[PDB]
Amino acid sequence: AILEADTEFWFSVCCEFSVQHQIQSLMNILQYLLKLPEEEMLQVFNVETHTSKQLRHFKFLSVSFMSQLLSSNNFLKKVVESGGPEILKGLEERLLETVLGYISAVAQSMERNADKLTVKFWRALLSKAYDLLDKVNALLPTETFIPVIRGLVGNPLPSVRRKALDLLNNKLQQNISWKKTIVTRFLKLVPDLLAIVQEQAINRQTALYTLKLLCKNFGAENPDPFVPVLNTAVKLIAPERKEEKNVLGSALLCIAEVTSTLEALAIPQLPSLMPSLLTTMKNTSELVSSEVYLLSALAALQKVVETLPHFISPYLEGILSQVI
Amino acid sequence: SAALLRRGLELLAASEQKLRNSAKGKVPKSALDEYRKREC
Repeated sequence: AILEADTEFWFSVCCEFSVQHQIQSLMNILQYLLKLPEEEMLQVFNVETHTSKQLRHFKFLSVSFMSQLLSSNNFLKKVVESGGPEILKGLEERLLETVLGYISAVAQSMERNADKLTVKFWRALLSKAYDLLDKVNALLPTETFIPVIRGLVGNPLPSVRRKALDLLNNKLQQNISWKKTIVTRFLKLVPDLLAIVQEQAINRQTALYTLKLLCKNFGAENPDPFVPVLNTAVKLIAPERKEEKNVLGSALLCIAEVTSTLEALAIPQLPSLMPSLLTTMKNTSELVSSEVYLLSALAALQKVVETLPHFISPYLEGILSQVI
Repeated sequence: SAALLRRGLELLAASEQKLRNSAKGKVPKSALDEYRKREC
């Protein structure tokens, strides 16, 4: 019960001040936890006198307090009285960067296992770091989420961009309808995603997955912005340049989805798209690696033929051979 | 990276205590509106 009273006292102490200084202090303690010895620097916590278990419990209590403060009634009252989310300008994006950097660092340290019993504490620390991540996003409106998610895509670190794309996919998969201005805000992310896919292969494949999700969610109502994407996809499927098989299959699935949404708009690209696709399948037919490559290629043919039946005539003989 | 293809195949298929270890999952509900709904 000492935790509850002490955390309430600390909540009052923190919420006496305004929101900017609170979040700045959160980032500063995130940095301080990042620079701990784990067994110059401003020595605020005495490692020399305290035991390693005490430092472990110190980190655990710090992150738990972080999450509890972001969930506390007092902090939310202070935010609402201060005016609302608009007070948080610029702070939110740096906060996301700091949280993602710290969680990636603690995950990497957890990968450097020393076995014994530290593994359980490291897993719990990752769990509350993800709790911190989930509570940071809950204070962020969907309108402000898009510029900051773009900025996180612009981050140099490769794991931060992956986390950003994961959060974007999560928000895109929630099967809830959207206001018109919000849809227009989603539309603006397309050129940046096209820049990302065009770096680690997982990042490009995740960008293709985001493009496919966008095309599913809004492609029927606003098809025109998806016209350039198909073009890039064709440049990916062309056999002149080599591509990873995993991203090649995702490019094929994006081709199928976009051609489904762009039924007639895909006509000018068909002379360039169709000869390449056939060749790819032949190679994929030669390979016995996995079912997914062949199934993705067959999905490409199925959607191309079903959505656009009447224009594969000059290539018709060819596909019959690929049928056999 | 064969796993992400499978979801993409599932994505087309539509077209016709737990310690967390990933950032991909459920969508957190907005806390300010949960605050304003009850106490205010």
